Amino acid sequence: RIAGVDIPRDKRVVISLTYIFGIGRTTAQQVLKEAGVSEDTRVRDLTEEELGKIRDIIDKLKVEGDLRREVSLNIKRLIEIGSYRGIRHRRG
Amino acid sequence: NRLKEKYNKEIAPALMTKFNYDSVMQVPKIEKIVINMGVGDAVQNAKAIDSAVEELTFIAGQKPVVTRAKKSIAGFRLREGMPIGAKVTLRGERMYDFLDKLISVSLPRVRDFRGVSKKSFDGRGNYTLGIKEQLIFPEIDYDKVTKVRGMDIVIVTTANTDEEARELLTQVGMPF
Amino acid sequence: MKAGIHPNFKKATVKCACGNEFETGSVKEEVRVEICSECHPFYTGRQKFASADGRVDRFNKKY
Amino acid sequence: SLKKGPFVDGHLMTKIEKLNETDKKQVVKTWSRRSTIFPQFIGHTIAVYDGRKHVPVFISEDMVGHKLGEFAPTRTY
RNA sequence: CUUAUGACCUGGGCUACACACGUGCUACAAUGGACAGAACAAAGGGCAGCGAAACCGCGAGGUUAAGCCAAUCCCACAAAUCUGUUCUCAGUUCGGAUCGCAGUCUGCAACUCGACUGCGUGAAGCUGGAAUCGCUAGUAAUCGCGGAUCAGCAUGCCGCG
Repeated sequence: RIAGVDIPRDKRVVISLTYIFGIGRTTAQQVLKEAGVSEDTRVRDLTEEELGKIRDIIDKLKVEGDLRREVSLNIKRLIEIGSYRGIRHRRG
Repeated sequence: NRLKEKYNKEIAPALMTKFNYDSVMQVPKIEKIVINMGVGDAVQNAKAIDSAVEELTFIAGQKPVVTRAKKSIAGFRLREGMPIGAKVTLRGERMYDFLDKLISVSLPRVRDFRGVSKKSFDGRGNYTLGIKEQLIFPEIDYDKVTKVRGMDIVIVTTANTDEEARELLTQVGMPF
Repeated sequence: MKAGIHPNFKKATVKCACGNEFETGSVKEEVRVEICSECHPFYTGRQKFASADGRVDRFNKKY
Repeated sequence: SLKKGPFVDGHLMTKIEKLNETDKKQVVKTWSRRSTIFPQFIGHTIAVYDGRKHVPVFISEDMVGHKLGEFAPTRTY
């Protein structure tokens, strides 16, 4: 898929894109505005042009693949450095 | 083809000259690739045995075997002769096509693929995996995919040492 | 090869969104793909985006 | 503090400057848990008064983004 | 009791929870969720205080500053509600708690220790056991508004519609 994760085919593009971690409401709407799709369309009914548009937009922007690692790195850092905040994190 | 000529013309001569073998066919060769499914979850889902059998036929036309328990176990609620997992042996153009498909789609399709395990060399010269996702490459029909458990793949080579097997795999394109 | 126990193998042209074409004997007559080997950044050597974002923190002393 | 600048106590900053002008040396005791960690704090094994004792803590690079109280617990159990 | 059961100061605790129970708020959705347009308020406060208007910023808010010791000016464009677009019965376009990051109000400093905003997720939860509570008219239910305590802190209090 666009971000390597399947999206609902029977839903609007706006909310279909939200199922990707890191890409929420504002990010999805901004990507749709950049792509020029009007935000009212089915994802099962699209063409290669606007598909590749969103694909390259996502590849240029941040993705779950990077966020999953960045958040984990930050968490491990703030846990290892002491950081009573990090202590609470480890405690859960 | 697209792999046999590449091998015979780049991997064999280069590796032979690199390792200073005393004969032409002394170069290590990939004998076969065995794919296994491992599951005894069939105990709780008798139809689970059907799963990964229709998927394996699409992954490779070679129909898998319904391997059966060679020994019973109470901890797993097992009895000798009950079906557990599936087996497939690719030898010939099938293994070449499987390697091509894998390298071209499966590894690049994985979301978080980076620096595959270096550990999973046998010591002996074989290389061993358990893909944990059942929808790695396109022939698995994401829509029809219901269960998510991937496949064991076992690469077997005539290499006498792990070092030469590593070199062969890297020259073939294994992104270590 | 047994008779009829296996599906018919067919040569197909594996396609990619970036334009790379690969050929492999597959059940499907054609296979559409989005990320091929070269398309995946790991195969592109040191990826630009990753090599650019992989820098360590500097305490954010810009301000 | 958002744009007024980072935060630190004057006496603690003067102590750290005196200790860093020549070479990092023995612990710098202080009761200023409020102070925020700066790059200058690196290498100095500062001590924090948790209420009944001083806990010496070696401030590494990544500590700049936290306060001394984050490393000076107070409650007991 | 008294060179201490009195007094000064830094920090901590008063805010810890395998727990149980009173009171209140939010939820489990189609009388609904999100977006576009529109109307009506009643009471109270303002001098180191209240602060129009303009600009900046998605935002909480920041800068210049009019006016007001007040039936003048401001706080302060009430929301429910209505007319439309849209989704569709699902742990969901329900709920936003816990949560990571980035910021805003204040203040020497929100780290033990406020609130608020954006980002990305999102569970518990789909009506809840004995039993129990308030309510006879502008009452019940329910939607907003202002003040006390206050540098900065309200689901509680006082009242108003």
